[PDB]
Amino acid sequence: HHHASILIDTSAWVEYFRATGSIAAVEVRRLLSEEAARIAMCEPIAMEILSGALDDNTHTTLERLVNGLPSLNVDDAIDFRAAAGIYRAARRAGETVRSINDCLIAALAIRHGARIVHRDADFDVIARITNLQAASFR
Amino acid sequence: ASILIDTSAWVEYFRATGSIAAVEVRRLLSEEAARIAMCEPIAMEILSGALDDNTHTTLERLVNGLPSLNVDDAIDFRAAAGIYRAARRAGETVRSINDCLIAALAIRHGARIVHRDADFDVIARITNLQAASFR
Amino acid sequence: ASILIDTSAWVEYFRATGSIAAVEVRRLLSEEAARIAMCEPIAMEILSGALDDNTHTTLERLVNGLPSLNVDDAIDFRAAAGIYRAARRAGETVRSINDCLIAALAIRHGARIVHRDADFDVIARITNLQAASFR
Amino acid sequence: HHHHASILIDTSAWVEYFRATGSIAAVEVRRLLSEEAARIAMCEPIAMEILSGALDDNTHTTLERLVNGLPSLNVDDAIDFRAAAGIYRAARRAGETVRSINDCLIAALAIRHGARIVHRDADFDVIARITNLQAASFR
Amino acid sequence: SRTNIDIDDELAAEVMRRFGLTTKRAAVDLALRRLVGSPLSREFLLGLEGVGWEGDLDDLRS
Amino acid sequence: SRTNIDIDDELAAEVMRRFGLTTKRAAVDLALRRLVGSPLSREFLLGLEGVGWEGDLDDLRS
Amino acid sequence: SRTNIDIDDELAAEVMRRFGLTTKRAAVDLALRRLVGSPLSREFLLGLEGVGWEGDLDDLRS
Amino acid sequence: SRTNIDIDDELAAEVMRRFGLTTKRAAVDLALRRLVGSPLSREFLLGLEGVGWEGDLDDLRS
Repeated sequence: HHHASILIDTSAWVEYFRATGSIAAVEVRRLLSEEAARIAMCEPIAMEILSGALDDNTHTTLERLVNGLPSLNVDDAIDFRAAAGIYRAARRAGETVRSINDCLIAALAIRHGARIVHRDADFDVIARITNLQAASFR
Repeated sequence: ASILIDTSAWVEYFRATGSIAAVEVRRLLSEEAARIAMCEPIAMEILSGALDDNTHTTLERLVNGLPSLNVDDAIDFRAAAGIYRAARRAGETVRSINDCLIAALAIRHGARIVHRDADFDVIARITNLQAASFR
Repeated sequence: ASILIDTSAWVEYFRATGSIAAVEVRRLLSEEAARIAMCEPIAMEILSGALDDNTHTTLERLVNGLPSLNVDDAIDFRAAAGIYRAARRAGETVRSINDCLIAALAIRHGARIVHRDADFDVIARITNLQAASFR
Repeated sequence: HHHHASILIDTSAWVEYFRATGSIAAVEVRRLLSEEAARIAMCEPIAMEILSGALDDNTHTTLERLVNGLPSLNVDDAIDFRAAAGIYRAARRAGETVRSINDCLIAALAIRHGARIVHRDADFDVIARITNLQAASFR
Repeated sequence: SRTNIDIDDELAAEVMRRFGLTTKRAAVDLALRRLVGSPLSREFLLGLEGVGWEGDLDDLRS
Repeated sequence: SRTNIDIDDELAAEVMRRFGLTTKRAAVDLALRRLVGSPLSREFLLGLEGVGWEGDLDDLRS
Repeated sequence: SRTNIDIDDELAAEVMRRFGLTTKRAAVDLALRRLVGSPLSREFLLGLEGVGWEGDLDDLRS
Repeated sequence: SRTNIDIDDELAAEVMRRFGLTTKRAAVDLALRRLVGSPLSREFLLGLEGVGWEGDLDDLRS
């Protein structure tokens, strides 16, 4: 009887990090304040987050965050093929997908029963052609 | 020691371009087929560009018939991130973060990479990645 | 003891027919998920009828995420043949030789099969197949 | 290094031979057995079909000798079932008709092993139009 | 098997809260089992009902 | 935190096989971290707003 | 017949592992039979013409 | 390494004839290598040259 995890995408995360004050940042703040227990991380997102951490102290801080959150695993018996499938479907629909790692993220989310909070059109595309639960804050 | 052929080289072979990379892939297939390995990130790339149904089935056979070097969820993404950061520090660029992932997995497995992508040239300069460029 | 769900039951579930078979599949998914297994002959059937791209991807995910009961090349086809012959000698009709293959697989693994296909009813009379009909 | 161009005779041709129909398929089978015996291969799906249709138990026994004697091209379930599925779906997408999904399996295994198929079943004609299956029809 | 190991009280309590378990031992058991259990979530599995299947099983069989 | 509980030995070893762990402390720790994470206080999480992220997400994606 | 022969240890071992065989002899026989099967004389092969096959391939296929 | 084993003479002979080898040792080694070699045949692997690929690796990698 446990509720659906909420996977916050890198796109929304970055806003929060930068204190842009955009709806995405505000939404992330809300999530952190009111629904912290439901927030999940995955390793592709983690990789993205750490890769854009230039300052070493900041990087350290972000590592704490990424190791502190519950993780939705990548299972390479399943998720890469599923992402490929997603990508091809998108292509056949005449849609554009800027990052194949967004297809991976969506694949893992679908597998885990998690919903995604984001501000990247890729997830909009993917929710059109899969049963991904995605909420855009752009 | 496994030989992990990168998507960059594979595509050359698939399109019969005649480049040195295609010829090296051919050689590998001819002489060292039992040593050739695949990984799921490469697989994903290969199948994502196989939009023709026949091409797709054929390359799926290839991916399913090669031994797989696993992605370790616990560490490999972290490793890739580390690699990326190191590249930046070294005043170089990496076009694809999944090349960092692939290189991480190769380093973990003790596999060598055959490629034609500058990313692997960069990564061999900041790790002990065994990479051979055919660009 | 592994539970193999036959293609016949699966299809009911996928189409949300509300038949007893679909509901039993649902129940299995809810309460006994850890015991559910797949085999490659069933997998082939399932994917062959998944014509929509999304449907094929998601059923591919299903097939890749369930534990697999192997086909033993040396034995299973022979077993299936034997089963078929026995059925014919009993004056029974078998609609699909691949049902005999699947049942052979099941018998070898000690797996029970949940189905809505008369073929498995036929086969459980002439073998030790553990079959549960929800027709 | 050591090439071998295996010939997989399909059940459809085999049956002609067994029945001595005198059809071009039967004659071709005969030719193969006389002149190219060292190249002939069997696979387990074909074997299953062959045994399944043997009604007389003596004949069945004889057939078992054949299918157990010929070199076998294996079914590898890490590969071949998915490949068959792929073949079948492609055929469907093409508006083509495939009578038997085990023909797709057989073709998949032939493609994997580098074997050519001798047959008289339109399924293999279809499959060679969508894959690089080497198939020769004798109807 | 009875074992005395340091388990953070608060993580176990969180586990208990999320899965409706009454003991830390049960919680730990559940956490271990999820680690080596099915990769397909209940949610995904139940979401497959009504996904559709447009082929014809008669063609594959009968 | 020193806690006396029954932990399925087989399960802990099974996890040790699957994840290449050489403990039980390792298996339990992982099991728990995966499922509920590590203690991340509310102030920590709120304090991350404005921590900065100088990378380019367009480089990582497109 | 018995013969003294140099067999690559590693390959043999691998074979033994994969197929659960407990002798080198068994491994070697399996490998040879994979290559060429078991002896079928020309006479036997030609003798099969007209042996009969009273089944229906349409039943088995469609 | 060297060992004394029974090898079916006829089978060995057959292998030698079919693969044009001169010695039992060679025959046995080839059989063992094929047994543990790739499930993908040389023919299939070389047939992939020019199969085609419709993607754009620049889009996948930026």
